[PDB]
Amino acid sequence: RDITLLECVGKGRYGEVWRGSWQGENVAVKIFSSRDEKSWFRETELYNTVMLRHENILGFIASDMTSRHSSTQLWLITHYHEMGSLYDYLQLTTLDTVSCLRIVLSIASGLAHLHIEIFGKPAIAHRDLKSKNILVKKNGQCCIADLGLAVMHSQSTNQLDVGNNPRVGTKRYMAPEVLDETIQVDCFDSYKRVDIWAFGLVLWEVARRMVSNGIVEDYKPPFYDVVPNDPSFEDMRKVVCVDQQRPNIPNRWFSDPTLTSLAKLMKECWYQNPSARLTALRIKKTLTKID
Amino acid sequence: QRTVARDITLLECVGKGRYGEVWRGSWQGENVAVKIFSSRDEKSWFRETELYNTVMLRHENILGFIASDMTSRHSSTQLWLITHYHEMGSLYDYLQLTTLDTVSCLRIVLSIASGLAHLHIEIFGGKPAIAHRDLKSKNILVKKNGQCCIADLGLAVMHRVGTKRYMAPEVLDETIQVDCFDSYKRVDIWAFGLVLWEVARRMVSNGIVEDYKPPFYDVVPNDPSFEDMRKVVCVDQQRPNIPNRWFSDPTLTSLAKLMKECWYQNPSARLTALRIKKTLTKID
Ligand SMILES: COc1cc(-c2cncc(-c3ccc(C4CCN(C)CC4)cc3)c2C)cc(OC)c1OC
Ligand SMILES: COc1cc(-c2cncc(-c3ccc(C4CCN(C)CC4)cc3)c2C)cc(OC)c1OC
Ligand SMILES: COc1cc(-c2cncc(-c3ccc(C4CCN(C)CC4)cc3)c2C)cc(OC)c1OC
Ligand SMILES: COc1cc(-c2cncc(-c3ccc(C4CCN(C)CC4)cc3)c2C)cc(OC)c1OC
Repeated sequence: RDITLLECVGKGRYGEVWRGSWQGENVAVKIFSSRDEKSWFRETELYNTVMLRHENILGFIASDMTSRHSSTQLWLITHYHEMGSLYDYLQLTTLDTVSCLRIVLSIASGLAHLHIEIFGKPAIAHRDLKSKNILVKKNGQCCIADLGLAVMHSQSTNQLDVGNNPRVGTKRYMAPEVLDETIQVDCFDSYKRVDIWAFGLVLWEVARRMVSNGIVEDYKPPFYDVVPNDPSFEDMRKVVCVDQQRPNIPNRWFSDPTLTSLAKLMKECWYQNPSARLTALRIKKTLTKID
Repeated sequence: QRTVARDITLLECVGKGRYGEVWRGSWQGENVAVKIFSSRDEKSWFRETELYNTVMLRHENILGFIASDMTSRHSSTQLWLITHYHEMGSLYDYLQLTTLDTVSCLRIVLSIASGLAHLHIEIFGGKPAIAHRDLKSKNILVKKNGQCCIADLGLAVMHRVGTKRYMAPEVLDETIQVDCFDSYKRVDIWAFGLVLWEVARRMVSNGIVEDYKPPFYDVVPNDPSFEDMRKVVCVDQQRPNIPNRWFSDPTLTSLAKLMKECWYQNPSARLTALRIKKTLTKID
């Protein structure tokens, strides 16, 4: 059960993540901020589900809440992915067709796994999908991380579990209905459609790094060109809801059949009408067909 | 950077039920109690963990929290709750063999009242108000200093069903106002009154003591049904017998009055935990 904390690989308002050693193997140890205690508990409820386990979902090892006197620590222990997040990976590396499709199909596979109920594992909507919440594995596939905001639904019992977490999604990735706060809060389909919007943005971030005809774009986050650094909720609402902005499709993509197919797919994630957006299953099937 | 010693040696099993098991364990020399939950009772681990993630209760008469642990296994999730270890065991265990004097009886019941009032009271700045919902002598531990602490917040409510033998009449007749937090406090007070009866029987006066018996031992079977309890408590309106010998002893006379005021059919007539404490501080 003993763990050695070896180096900090991330620190923010969320808390910190450490590379640690456990029985000679690297593990990731997240120490939550007290400010985010409700994410720790939610992530623990989600990882209680044995049938959540999947090659494209960050592997769970343990969760602990420890306390003496008035001090509490909140720990999550997972698999460790040395290559880091997709956000990290894309900064420095360009992609060929095979690697670009492998990445985006693996994320689609993880998301369809979350969204589809197993009769068990409830249907799950993530609510904070972004490139920092995706890890790159040594086999070139990715896995989805951070289930602290997740919503669960059971079709068998008609039960929607939205949890108790005042945390909201990463502002840059928020869907129009999240930014204008018109999202139907008691509708499970609404949360799936928020994930699809964010998936489209991650598809765009990845596709920019795929080389075609000797051309590639630099890594940029969604809406880099239209909002201030460290954008506020209102900054995002302006560009997405008032200005109706969507990420620009570089014209060089239209010379490449793969990037042309991906541009089509990301536009079907970005409809202002949530019910028009593709399902995660349809995205997975479309990416399985694209060459 | 730092070693995080998580190894707990499980040394002996001190409890096995439908809930799972409790073990005496060791962490880094320190004695701990480890409750390993059955799959049947996972929601009790989640509720106690959610409560402690909301408010880190620290009180001499509340079983001391150390850790909640979830570990992924091949094909299951393992759920452990780690607490302080009280080697003298539960009040239920303790009363079977031990008799009490006036000072030890009062110290036991005032320590319980103290833990219960701590749960019940909202503190601003603090803690939400908490009702226990399964108070009984098996959920109270005896400490070496003669005070008790309250255990098991798996059914707690902040502002599984309770043990049937200890259910208040409004729970048995399903009239409890479930939207009203004070209703849950009044259910705990009923159960406290039954625990006070269990303890008072074991207090010696004029060379006499009663044998340990659970509440309603004379009118319901072992593992009484909901119906068995409803008929006794709601339809016939029976209450535990106060033996004549108590009325020769000023302490037991005062405790009989106190437990009567926990057992009113009308929940709003019952004493509060704070008023029980004050009454107990004025006895002897
Ligand atoms: C979970 O339980 C037990 C834990 C420990 C334990 C082990 N290492 C470190 C600590 C610790 C050090 C420092 C801080 C604080 C102090 C300053 N503050 C402003 C912020 C940080 C908190 C915690 C503890 C408490 C020991 C125990 O028993 C001896 C425990 O009980 C079984
Ligand atoms: C998103 O969320 C969670 C992630 C992880 C996690 C797991 N493997 C590896 C990592 C990682 C390692 C290394 C880097 C490098 C990248 C580039 N380099 C310049 C700096 C550092 C980045 C990331 C992480 C962060 C664990 C979590 O919990 C334990 C997470 O929370 C659920
Ligand atoms: C994850 O799991 C378990 C962990 C432990 C445990 C073991 N050593 C040290 C610790 C510790 C406490 C507190 C800090 C502080 C230091 C100061 N800083 C400002 C904040 C952090 C660091 C380390 C813990 C919590 C025990 C366990 O069992 C008794 C665990 O398993 C349930
Ligand atoms: C009620 O609930 C919980 C209780 C405890 C707990 C804590 N200290 C000591 C005990 C204990 C030790 C020893 C004996 C007996 C063994 C044989 N003989 C009769 C002598 C004595 C009984 C009891 C327990 C059971 C821990 C819990 O969680 C970790 C509990 O759940 C919240």
